[PDB]
Amino acid sequence: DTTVPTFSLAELQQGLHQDEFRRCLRDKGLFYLTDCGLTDTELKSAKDLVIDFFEHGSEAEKRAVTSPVPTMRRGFTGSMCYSMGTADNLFPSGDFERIWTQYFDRQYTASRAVAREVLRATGTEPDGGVEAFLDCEPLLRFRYFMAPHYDLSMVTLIQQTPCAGFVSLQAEVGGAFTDLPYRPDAVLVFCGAIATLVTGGQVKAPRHHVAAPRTSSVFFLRPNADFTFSVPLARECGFDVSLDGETATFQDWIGGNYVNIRRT
Amino acid sequence: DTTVPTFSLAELQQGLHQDEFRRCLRDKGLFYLTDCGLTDTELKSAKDLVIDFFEHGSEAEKRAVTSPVPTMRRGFTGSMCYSMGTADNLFPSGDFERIWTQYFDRQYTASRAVAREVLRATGTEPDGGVEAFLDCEPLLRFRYFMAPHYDLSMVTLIQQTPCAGFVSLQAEVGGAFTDLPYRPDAVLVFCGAIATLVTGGQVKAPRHHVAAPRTSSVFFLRPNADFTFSVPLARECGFDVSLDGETATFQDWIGGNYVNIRRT
Amino acid sequence: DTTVPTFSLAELQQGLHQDEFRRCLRDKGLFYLTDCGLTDTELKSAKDLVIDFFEHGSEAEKRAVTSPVPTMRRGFTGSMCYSMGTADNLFPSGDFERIWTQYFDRQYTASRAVAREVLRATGTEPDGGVEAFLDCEPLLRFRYFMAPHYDLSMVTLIQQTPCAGFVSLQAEVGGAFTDLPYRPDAVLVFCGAIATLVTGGQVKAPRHHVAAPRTSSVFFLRPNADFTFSVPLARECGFDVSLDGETATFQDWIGGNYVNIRRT
Ligand SMILES: [Fe+3]
Ligand SMILES: [Fe+3]
Ligand SMILES: [Fe+3]
Repeated sequence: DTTVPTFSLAELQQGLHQDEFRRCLRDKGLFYLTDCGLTDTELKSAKDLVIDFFEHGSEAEKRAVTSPVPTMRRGFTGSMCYSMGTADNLFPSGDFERIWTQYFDRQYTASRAVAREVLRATGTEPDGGVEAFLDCEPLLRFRYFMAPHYDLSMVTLIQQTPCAGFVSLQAEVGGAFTDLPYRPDAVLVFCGAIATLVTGGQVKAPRHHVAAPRTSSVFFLRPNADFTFSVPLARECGFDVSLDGETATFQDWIGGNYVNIRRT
Repeated sequence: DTTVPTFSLAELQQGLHQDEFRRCLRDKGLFYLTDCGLTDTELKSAKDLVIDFFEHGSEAEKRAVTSPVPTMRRGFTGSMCYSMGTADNLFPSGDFERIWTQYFDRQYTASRAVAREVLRATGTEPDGGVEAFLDCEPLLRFRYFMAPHYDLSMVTLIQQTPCAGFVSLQAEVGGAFTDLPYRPDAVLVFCGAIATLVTGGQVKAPRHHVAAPRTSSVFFLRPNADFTFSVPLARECGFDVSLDGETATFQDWIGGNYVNIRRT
Repeated sequence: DTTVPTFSLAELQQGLHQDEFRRCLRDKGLFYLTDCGLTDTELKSAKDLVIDFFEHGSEAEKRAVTSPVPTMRRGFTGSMCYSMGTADNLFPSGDFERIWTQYFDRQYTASRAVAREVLRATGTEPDGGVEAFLDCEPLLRFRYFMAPHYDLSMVTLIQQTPCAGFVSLQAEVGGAFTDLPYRPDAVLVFCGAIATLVTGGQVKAPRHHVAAPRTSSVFFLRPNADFTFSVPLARECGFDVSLDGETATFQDWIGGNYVNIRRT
């Protein structure tokens, strides 16, 4: 069955559907998530004020919220992007800041909450504990409009708005690329390679791609640099590590700059 | 003379053709290798049972031998790939496992044997000794069917089967790309950048590419993470290292994940 | 005003135009530089003897000045390249060596001199001091004839010769790509990400690209591996570092091999 499933976060938190969820994580590594605090209403408000900015902000206003290095980490990047994390943000105005701080907080809360359920369903206690693992280094990227890749996050949450009905996002499921359209009521979750790693290979990190024939909100839940894991265990589930020794950190593995995606 | 030469491994091991071999290594960095234990017969048997799998394995059978992260390190990857190393392998069946373990062992033995001859012909004693250097981290990748690159291996061994007579693989030789067709009786060896490094610049790592108008078996002989070398010597033969200090490891140089190829 | 400005190095060294220069560095991160010791006359002499080599050097002569790994770090690379740094160079002849050593020295002197002025205008004292910072690991690449990128240098100096009048190089300025043609009398300076980093975000690293419808001399002023910086400060100006701890080195950040450019 190559259906992309949907889970209620609330139901998962109540201990329901645990075998289904575990099988989804192992066999597919993607699902829609409902009842997680992330509404089309709220997306709508953040989306409107950032589109207003992209459409109608002077370039002086844009330059004030442009980083001096064009990394798409914070602020505006000209298809146009707006990026945020938990600090060091660049905001065009008081109203924008209120709306986007709130939006970011809800995405971060939902992402930590579903990651907690991924860890619980797989029996996983990260080295250093669950809450230090989840208090991490997220990145939110909003785009206004691929070669297939997998994400290097723990999980990635994706909200979309639809086209005037072309479906750009596709993921591999049961060995075929499958449409992943917008859902009013739901966020799309992709498991990333860090889920695979931390859980000892119990979670798939699916390949996906964004096709050209919209907007996308992508939240990457990314571990801290000092996230530590077992090297021989990494080797058991397909990681081609060049790491001496029995344990390593995320920094050891990926290097000194975050890397969000990888191709085969 | 831009011919790609052929050497008998047995003859090399008997101390013959040493000046020719050394000049080949320095000026070309590629050659066919005969008398190394690698036969079209044996390729044929491994090739048949993996093609049978690619052709006729259910997707359930394929999923069982698919890694949760799509790294093409172990198991099946869908042009289709099957990958192996010395441990943590994923095998579709008892018969497959017997055949491919044997095939892998012969490739690993041939690769270590020609690397030993590369080191001997160049007077090279790796830090830590020859046998610890060669007891390493190989990767075998079988493909069923480029931008030019060089390999980052010590050596790479390549077996091919021919097309129904187009020649896909080409390498730079004397400043032109030259066809490298299948040879019944021989394996194709490319020297990689680690040969250049370990030998102090006595071995070329040739650029090559796979052209679109078949199958390929590619064995990468890759050093351990703790392989140690001299930084100033690396600088003398063209390595643009950013390494503080007088010595470094392969992990220091390449990072926490193996990197098998590099472009200019 | 999206003009690419021009500064006299001599005037900058006399303390003139400091507010203009600072605003250029912050808002644009590129400028032409006159009065820096870099003449079309001198370019002409180095260019003629390397073109003579590219045109009329036998392949045996080319192989003698070809590195065994094709990294484009030193010597000849076949559009054709010739590369140099402060040592370990490969020169085709006595006359070539005299001319190119001199040319390299003038480029290195000009690059250090404008970097010194970037640091002074921004109030910047690198950890370890200015002169240890500038006594670094430059790379000169001459090409005989893109996806947009930024440079990871401190500064990059670019001399060009014109086409028979197409303008290949373009950079983002005030949110549009702008032609950067040859100037007889001037060198083009791009600030790189290390300028952004060392100065605490006071310098832009502009995106740029080389368009297909000539020659280019590109000098990268690149820090030493042990160049040390503040991690939280790196985070403040857009660097998406995965670095544990309060300070880090360039090697920590970029890895064991120099990386000269980066895309978004
Ligand atoms: Fe993705
Ligand atoms: Fe290759
Ligand atoms: Fe550049």
